Amino acid sequence: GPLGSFGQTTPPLVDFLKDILRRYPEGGQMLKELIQNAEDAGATEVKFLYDETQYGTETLWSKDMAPYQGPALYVYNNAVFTPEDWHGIQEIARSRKKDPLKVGRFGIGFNSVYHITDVPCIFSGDQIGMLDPHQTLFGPHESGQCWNLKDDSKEISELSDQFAPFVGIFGSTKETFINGNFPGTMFRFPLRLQPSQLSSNLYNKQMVLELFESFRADADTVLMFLKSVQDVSLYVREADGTEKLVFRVTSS
Repeated sequence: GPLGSFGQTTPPLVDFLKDILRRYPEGGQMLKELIQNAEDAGATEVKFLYDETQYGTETLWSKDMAPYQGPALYVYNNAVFTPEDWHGIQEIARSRKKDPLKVGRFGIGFNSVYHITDVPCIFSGDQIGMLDPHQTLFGPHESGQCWNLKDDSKEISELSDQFAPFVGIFGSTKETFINGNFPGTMFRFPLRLQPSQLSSNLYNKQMVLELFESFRADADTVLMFLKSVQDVSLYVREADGTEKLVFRVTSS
């Protein structure tokens, strides 16, 4: 809820994601999964950035969006989502009859991001989507919501605070939204502030840095196993806007 996080029924989708979080219990595995996904997409670089920026809460989709306006782990890669990537990532789980839920078309690995966030966001090409497996934020039957930068330009304009986190990073600017296209893929994972039904993990700077540290430890081994991704970098943006490179690793 956080008031919904105890003494209620768990919806099936949340229960399925809880199963995945048990099977993939480490933070360090989430970073590898996102790198593998970039490899599959044929990206050549991946960047991770912990951003302490707190955004405004005045022009949001709803008042319930306020908890997702604060510090976030972002991920960048230089590939662009296909229509099949978008259809897949929105399929958090499959019910192929009315069976247990199964992994959807985008694979198991993305779901590790629920360790850190309840509302992962994706911005690639002409589209932004937010996923909501708890099904509270958009509709009782909706597990996500997308906006097209062309078709929904006016809505995106009205919701200035909602979309502010998607400009000013990885080369995104106001011109990106005028033009209608971000030539890459950006993920934003707002860090959880209070427990949800999905997890009680509340990450802070220290804990994210400890993740960055464990990646550093295995970085050369990770790159040995990739053929498309040849550069991985980690950054921090501090709350006053100061930006620092933490680590870079390259491969041949």
